[PDB]
This record gives sequence, structure tokens and C-alpha cells, in this order.
Amino acid sequence: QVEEMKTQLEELEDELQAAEDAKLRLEVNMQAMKSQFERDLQARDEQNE
Amino acid sequence: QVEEMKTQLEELEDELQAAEDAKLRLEVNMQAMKSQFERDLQARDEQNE
Amino acid sequence: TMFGEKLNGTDPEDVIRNAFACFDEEASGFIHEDHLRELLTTMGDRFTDEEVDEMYREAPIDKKGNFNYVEFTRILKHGAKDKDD
Amino acid sequence: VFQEFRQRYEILAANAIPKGFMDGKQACILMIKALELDPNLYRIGQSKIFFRTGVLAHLEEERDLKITDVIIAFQAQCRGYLARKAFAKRQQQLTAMKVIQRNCAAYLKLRNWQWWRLFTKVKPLLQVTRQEEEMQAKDEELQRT
Amino acid sequence: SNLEKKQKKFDQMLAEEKNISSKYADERDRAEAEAREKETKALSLARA
Amino acid sequence: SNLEKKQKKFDQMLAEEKNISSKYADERDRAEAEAREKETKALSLARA
Amino acid sequence: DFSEEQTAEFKEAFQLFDRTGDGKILYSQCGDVMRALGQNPTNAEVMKVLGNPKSDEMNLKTLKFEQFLPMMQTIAKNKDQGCFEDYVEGLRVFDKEGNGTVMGAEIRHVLVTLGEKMTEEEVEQLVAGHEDSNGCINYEELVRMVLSG
Repeated sequence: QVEEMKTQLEELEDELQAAEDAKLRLEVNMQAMKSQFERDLQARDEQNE
Repeated sequence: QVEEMKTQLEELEDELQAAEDAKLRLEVNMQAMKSQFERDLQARDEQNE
Repeated sequence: TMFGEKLNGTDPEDVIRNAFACFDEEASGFIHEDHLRELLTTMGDRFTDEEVDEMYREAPIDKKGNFNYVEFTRILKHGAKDKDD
Repeated sequence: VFQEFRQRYEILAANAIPKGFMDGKQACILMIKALELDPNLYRIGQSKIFFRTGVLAHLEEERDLKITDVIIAFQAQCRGYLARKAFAKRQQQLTAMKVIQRNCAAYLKLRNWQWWRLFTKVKPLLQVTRQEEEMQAKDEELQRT
Repeated sequence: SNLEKKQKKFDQMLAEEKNISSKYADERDRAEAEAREKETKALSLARA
Repeated sequence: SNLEKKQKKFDQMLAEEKNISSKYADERDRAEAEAREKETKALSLARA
Repeated sequence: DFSEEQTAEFKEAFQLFDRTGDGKILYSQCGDVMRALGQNPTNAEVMKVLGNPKSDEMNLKTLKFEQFLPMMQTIAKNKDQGCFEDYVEGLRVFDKEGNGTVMGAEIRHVLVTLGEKMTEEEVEQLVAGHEDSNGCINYEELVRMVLSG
């Protein structure tokens, strides 16, 4: 029982660390790509200008 | 100790449902990424118009 | 498994590259030495700048204070190595 | 100017005077009796009213006295909004960046020479990854063609 | 003369402001009192 | 002479400032209550 | 006081504002964090908090997390609560033609005529958030945006 419970310990801790870190950094990338999209917006804006 | 590890196992179960909550947040984040993808598509169509 | 115990709390180059793109908008990798130390040693988990200096005496920092990251990311991963035997 | 006169002076004391209706001279007369100032300090006209030097020196500061509470409250709301936005963005950025990157940096720097030798036998990794790397690069160059 | 009209309206403001300032003093004295009893009872029960 | 009467009105300004001094006494009283509330917070942490 | 959730929020802000030593808190730091944590009124509360107009030493303005908690309560008793009707009427009085043709210059003028002013980079920063054109807003959109935090 203690073997299996610490097995779930390791498995769930590793999976939660990976998933949450990827999620937070993927929202960081979300903001970054939104920023690049808005730079392309100002590029089209200056072409129109 | 038997009830001590029983209580610890219940806590591990609770953080397990926390793990499926993190998974659900994974799906909501991915659908949000696709959603903003079509929002950007509509935005560029707006600038073309 | 004795390599398996050697890998934890790390991720491939993509996420580090994305983060380095995030923190400075220019993404040119001009991490100024004062800016680098301020962003690294000061906030977050407190640790000593003296042990931070291992990133200075060993890792190749670019001149005039700025610090490139793409070569740094490559050497952190298996992509690049400082020297060869 | 008449319209400028309204926009500059009636903004001080417009309530307790009937409003809405428009008339060239009549509205000016109502505004004058609302100010109950000297007829000797100006002369009436059809387009513009010409005053003397000292009339402006006692009317502007009333706006400063009155609009003070409103501007204080509005700038307080603006400062609060700015503080919330900057604080939230800051804190989320510092958490993500510093936590993740200091964790990775510590893990690599402790293991930069904890197992240096075994990290130096990674030379044949480049040789053995060449087939997969070449196949992949072939794929992306095919899509770039 | 407009200072004189200011004088009379200022005298009425003198009266009304004396009244309102006395009211402020009264209400703040009531507030300081009720606060004093509040902390006295809180500290007494806490120390007991 | 009317300005001397204004100076009498300024003596009444002094009177309202005495009232404001009463509010100032209220200010020290509320500051003491505030400090005692800080002491009560530390005390309540000790109770927890 | 509420449950320990607000104490936990104050604790995580305490470890968040840990520069130059986590333990000590600057009154500037505590004021900023309390404002951002949902309390608009911050202008004249320095005298109502410190009890001393002393604002000369930036390095050491003593404050501790212990007495910090009642300070938050005596601020959060909401000594002032305004609503947009006064704000919009003041701006429409400040308005010129009832629609806001070009409001950019005069808003800067009215904010630089006030004695208690602190920043100009925020003055140039306010353009963000739908305040992009030459004062195109009739102030309703910006009031709605600011009253959302």
C-alpha cells in the first residue's frame, strides 16, 4: 500500500508539475503571439498610413 | 499508523481530483488557443475589408 | 534509471526560448549584465549572487553587458557545447 | 464669443437658472443677471461682448475650487485601476519567469559538474540522431518548397 | 460693496459653520467614546 | 472699519479653530484607539 | 474580519513585496498593494494612517505585517464611496460640444493644473484601453473601463 501510494505521489506530482508549467508558459506564449499579431496589425496600419 | 495512512490516502485522492481539474484546465486552454486563432482570422479579414 | 534520477524540473528548449522571448519584447537577447542580475538574483526564490556568478565565470556572456540567450539555450540543452575533448 | 462665453462661464453657475431655450441676447442677459456684475465692466453687442482687463482675474479660480472634488475622485479611480493592472501583470510575470527559470537554472548548474563525465559521453548522441534529424528537416524543407 | 455682500453672507456662514462644527465635535466625541468602550471591553475579556 | 469687523469675524474663526482643536483631541483619542487595536491584533494572534 | 483567506492573500502579497528584505514593509509598498487589492481611496490616507506627516526617509518607513492587518480594516470601512453620476457630470461640464470631438489636449491641461500630481508617463500611458483616437470617447467608455477593477 505504501509503495503504491508513493507511486501515485511521484506520478501525480510529475504530471501536475509538467502540465501546470506547460499551461502557464503556454499562456505566456499566448500573450507573446498576441503581441506579434498586434505588431503585424501596426504593420498593416503603417502600410495604410 | 493505519488510520494515519488512510487519512493520507484520502488527501492523495483529493489532490487527484485536483489533477483532473488541472487536466480540465488543459482542455479549456487548448480550446481558448483555437478560439483566439479564429478571432485573429476574423480580425485580419476585418483589416482587409 | 541512474540517468533517470538526473532529470527533473527541466523541459526542452522550446519553453525556455519562449520565456526569453517574453521577458524582453525586442527578443534580441540583449540581456544587460545589470538587467540580468536584477532579473535573476533579486526576486523569486532568494539565492546568492556569488553562486549566481558561476553563470558568469563559465558561461560565455556577450560584451558591453548584454548577454545572448540562443547560444546559452543551446549549451544548456545538448545542442551546443563550450569545448570538446 | 457667445458660445465660448457659455462654455467658459455658465459652467460655474448654471443651476437655479432656467435653461434649454436658446436666444441670442436674452440668454446673455440671463447669464449677466446670474453673474450680477457691473455693466460698467463690459459693453453689450450682437456677436461678441467686450470686457476689460480685470474680469478674467476672478472667475477662473472658481472652476479650480469647484471641480477639485470631482478630479480628486476620478484620479483616485484611475490610480486604483493602474495599480491593479500593473500589479497583476507584474506578479504573474515574475511568478512564471522566476520560478520556472531559476528551477531550471539550479537543476542544470548543480548537474553541470555533478555528473560532468556522463554528460561528456553525449558525443555519439549527435551521430545517432542524424537519421531522425535528416528525415524531419527533409519534411520541413518539403513544406517550405 | 461686493465684499460687503460677501460680509453678510459670510456672517450667515459664520453662524451655520459654528453650528455644524459643534456638530462635528459632538459626533467625533461620541465616536471616540464608543471606540474607547469597545477597546476596553475587548482588552478586558482578552486579558481574562 | 468694516475690515475691523471682518477681524471680529476672524476672532470667530479662532473660535471655530478651538472647535477644530476639540476635533484634534478626538484625533489623538482615535490614534490611541488605533494603536490599541494593533495591540489587540497581536494579542489575538497570540490567542490563536 | 473575514476567514483566513484574506490573511493568506496578505501573506502572499507580503512574500510578493519581499524586495530589500521580506520582513520590512515600506509604506509606499503597502499603500500600493492595498490600493490594488480593491481599495480605491489612497490620496489623503497617509495622515489617517501614519498619524505623522513625516515623509522624509524613503529607506526606513517602519511598518510590520502584524499591525498591517487592522490598518486594512480601518481603511476598508469605506470612508468614501462615489458613483459615476458625479464623475460624468463633471466631465460633461468639462466637455465642450457634448460629444468629445478632440479631448486629448484639455484632459492633459486639467490634470497638469492640479497641484497634487505625481506622474506623466501614466498621462501618456492612458492612451491604451480604447482611449486611442483624438479624444473620441464621450467619457462613458473610459468610466466603464476604469470602474472595472
